[PDB]
Amino acid sequence: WRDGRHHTYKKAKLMKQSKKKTSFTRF
Amino acid sequence: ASLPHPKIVKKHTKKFKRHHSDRYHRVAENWRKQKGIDSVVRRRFRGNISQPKIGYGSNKKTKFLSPSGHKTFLVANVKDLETLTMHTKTYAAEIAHNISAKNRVVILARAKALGIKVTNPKGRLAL
Amino acid sequence: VEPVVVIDGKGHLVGRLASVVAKQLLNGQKIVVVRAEELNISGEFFRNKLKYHDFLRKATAFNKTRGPFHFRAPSRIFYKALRGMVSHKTARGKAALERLKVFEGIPPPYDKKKRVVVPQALRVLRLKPGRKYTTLGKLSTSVGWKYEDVVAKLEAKRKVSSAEYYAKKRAFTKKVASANATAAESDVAKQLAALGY
Amino acid sequence: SAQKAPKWYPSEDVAALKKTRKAARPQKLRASLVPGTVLILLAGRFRGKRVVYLKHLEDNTLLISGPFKVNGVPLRRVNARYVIATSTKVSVEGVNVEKFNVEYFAKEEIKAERVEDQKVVDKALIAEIKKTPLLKQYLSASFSLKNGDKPHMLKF
Amino acid sequence: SKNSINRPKLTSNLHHKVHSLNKKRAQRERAGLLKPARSSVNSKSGEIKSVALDLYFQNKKNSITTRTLSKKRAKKIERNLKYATQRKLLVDA
Amino acid sequence: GLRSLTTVWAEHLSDEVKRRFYKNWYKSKKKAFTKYSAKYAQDGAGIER
Amino acid sequence: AESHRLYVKGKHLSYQRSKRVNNPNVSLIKIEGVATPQDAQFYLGKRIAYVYRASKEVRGSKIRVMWGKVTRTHGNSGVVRATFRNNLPAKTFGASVRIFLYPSNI
RNA sequence: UUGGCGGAAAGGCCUUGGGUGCUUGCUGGCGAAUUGCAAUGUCAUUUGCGUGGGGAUAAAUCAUUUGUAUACGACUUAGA
RNA sequence: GCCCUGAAAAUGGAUGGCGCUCAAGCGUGUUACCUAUACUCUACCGUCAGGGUUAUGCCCUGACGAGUAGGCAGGCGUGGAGGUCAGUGACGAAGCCUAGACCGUAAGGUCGGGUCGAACGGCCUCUAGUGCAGAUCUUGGUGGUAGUAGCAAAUA
RNA sequence: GGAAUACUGCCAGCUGGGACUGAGGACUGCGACGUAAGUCAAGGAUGCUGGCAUAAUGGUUAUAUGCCGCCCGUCUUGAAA
RNA sequence: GAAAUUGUUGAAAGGGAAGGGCAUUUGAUCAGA
Repeated sequence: WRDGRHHTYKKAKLMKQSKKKTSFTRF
Repeated sequence: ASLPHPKIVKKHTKKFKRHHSDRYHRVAENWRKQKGIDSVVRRRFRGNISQPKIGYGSNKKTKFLSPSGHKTFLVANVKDLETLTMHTKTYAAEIAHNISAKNRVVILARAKALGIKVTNPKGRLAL
Repeated sequence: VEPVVVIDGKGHLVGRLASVVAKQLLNGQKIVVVRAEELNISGEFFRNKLKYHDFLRKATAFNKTRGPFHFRAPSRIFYKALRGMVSHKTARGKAALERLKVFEGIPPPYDKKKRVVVPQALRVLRLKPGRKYTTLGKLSTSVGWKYEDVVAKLEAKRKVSSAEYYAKKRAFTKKVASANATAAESDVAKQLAALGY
Repeated sequence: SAQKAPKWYPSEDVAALKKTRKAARPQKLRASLVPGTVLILLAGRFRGKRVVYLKHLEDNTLLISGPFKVNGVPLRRVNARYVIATSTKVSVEGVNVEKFNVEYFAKEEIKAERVEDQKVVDKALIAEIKKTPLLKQYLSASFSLKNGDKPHMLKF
Repeated sequence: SKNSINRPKLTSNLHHKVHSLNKKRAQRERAGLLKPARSSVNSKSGEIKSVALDLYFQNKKNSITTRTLSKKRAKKIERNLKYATQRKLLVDA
Repeated sequence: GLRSLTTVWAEHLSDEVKRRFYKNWYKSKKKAFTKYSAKYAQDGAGIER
Repeated sequence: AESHRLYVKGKHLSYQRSKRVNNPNVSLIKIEGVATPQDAQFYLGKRIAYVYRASKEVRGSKIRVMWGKVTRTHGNSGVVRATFRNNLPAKTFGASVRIFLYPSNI
């Protein structure tokens, strides 16, 4: 990771994507 | 309470509404036959409202029966109530809309004394 | 028999794959197609390029911005072939197409996963030999797809990584099979053999 | 008067029923069900648990014991149509199922009569279960359908 | 859905709507705006439903409504209740 | 297409580019690249990575 | 242990339908691993359940159920006809369904 | 906890060590019961309020102004 | 026998579309399968016919049900009149509102709640200025267009 | 020379699974099984059991989903036009 | 003191019409026994 805030921001983006089901690659 | 009867089935629970009664306010929901010769509803096209016909008629053994199994009889007084002294398992009293609360209590008391079912108690009697 | 099915488009026929996939999505199976650039069509290149030009000259005249949108990529060609099967103008068809994902090449996370085929859509099985066929990357690059040189450069790396993986797995499997062969001849293995394992 | 009167009135005499020619005749159970047969339960508190078959009762039901000791299933009434019958079998000799009838199970904590009967039957049941290898563990285990199991192809 | 074909659109919108509506229903329940079950003591099933008498007994037990009472009707209710309790007392005795 | 995967900025920057980043410069505290300059600390592990 | 399944998984495909007409009273089910009517004859008569979730809790559960029966086969590929006490809502085309093993004839 | 790899949408893969439990590889001992002959019979993030973790202290818009802009919106500049 | 050509223009375009090439095309044969207000069985409604029975009714049996112009029959409803319910009613008449209830195939009828404050219904009959979506219908009322067109001649 | 099998057809042969329906309401009749007694699948379903006893079933209502559905009347051989 | 028409409040739907018929889910509401 880039270790400062990218970690939290990206995991939060991915989990928002996976709860709203708005992800291009993941279902 | 009432008599045993065949299980009630109706063949049409939905109301028969006039065509375009939803489209216009001037056209009311009371049924009126479409006399037009260019009428798809008269010609019975697929995807149109159903029309009333005698095939939808109810069974004679279950006609005029409410779910309690009684035929309704309108009552305005104890004299009209005492017409149904015998017929407690076939008929049920319904107090008329124009009756007052001081007489409704009398009618209900006599109905309790005679063992008659009243269909519309608690009318003007919430106090 | 799975939650999601990954399909390698290599060696397949566009319309037959589209049919089976569509009838699967409308049944509720989630499917992910990869390697659309290696997909195949029956007939010679010339014929299908002519067909795509016939499709490409079609456009709303008074405003081109609102007409048939001619997508050049193989994934989009396959998506068109598929969408023409599905009643995509319904909520049911929309929900069906939202169970699908099409990709040029094998990107993550599907590179680390298993892929399958559809034998009633493969070229080598369905077609008679001595019959010209067409490939979709060539067709799309002819009609204006400007990315075939990156996908090859990336697949050439993916294949090397996968070869390393396979070379490791294959030695592990040799070890396992040898240990099993040594364990064999035991009475437990004889009972298992009797019972069919 | 609001509603005048009807001239006709139906009599309130309700008429008896015609003599119905539908007599109760005893049940014909399928061939697979024979006492001492191991059974799989498909529903209830004990869905998926393997038990044994003991007796057929007057109300079409089946009497079954786990045994309680191994799997935790007591003496119980079970319907035959919610059950799968395995080809596995135990020899029933000496167990006193004569006591148990339909009135035994009428309900109107647990009864000492019940625990007494259950112990005295499942000693004789365990005594014969010990002859076959692994049957204790088989009955202790539960049944489940795995991925790739097709009951129309599966021999039970 | 053509610019992003590998992104779900309608399933996400419907997930949003169902959660949308479920939360609103739960809050309308917490605020006591929906009517209780049939057998609860505060329920009114089989009785007559009239906002006039409801307001009457509420203001006897004594944030914006369309429900008023019409002092005319209030006097009528007091009259008829005096008649009712007169009859009850005549049963009394 | 082409994707940007990282952008690296310098240690010190001018009020001009800070004004470019800002839209009401005369009210702000001008806190634009403070934490980045702090990320330019002893060895610049992040910068070099 | 890891599995407690005592049903078979199936899919609700469609209603009984012609080209331009459908009968919502009858539904079509595709059973996993069943390829022929000779195999579906086993599953005839079996009980069917569609299980869904609501937000409300009505009788101590957010989980609601629609029961039905298998009635007969449909075609040559192992699809069956089914009838429920209440017909399915057509938002379930492509939804999973539980086919229980009772009432058993084994 | 060690170390390495991975940028196509990497968000995952492998590895070192020591703890911590379990182990159906094998043999034993207790408990299950009444969900009453079936009822799917419920088992897989935090936003919100107890929680006290409990410290740190940004911008845009309107109004004003500019005219590289402009029908009005917008745009482009400036102002503690 | 199949295949190519065997002439046909001009918005972009259609074996219905996708698309199909030992076919998802042509010819032929063998099975299985889908499916209509059609056929079979059952129930219910109505009509018609045939029988039975101290009651334009009750019971048994069976066959049938398309429909414009049009014909016949049975019924629902409105204003007023004779009779009757020793009818209803200021503890609330008629009227109006009603996501509430019920009965009839339907016309329509009945009930509950709210508003209102003075007359109104069932039944046996009579009578007619008796039932509306239309008529570039009559009178009255109201909208979208629309805070829109525009309120720019005669020097300020 | 001796059989078998296929094909076609018959059984008032045996057996099993699944679906829909349960009309009618004392008796009367044809019949069958039985030494009788009586019994019976014979002129239309009875028996056993559990759960709930309420918004659960059901109705009404606002929506959604699958399929269908062109705006009425008049005029004319016939029009969405 | 009706309807057309209008405002506020409350609930719901809405990717270039709406309305209607069959069937059910979901939410709200409701009677009988």
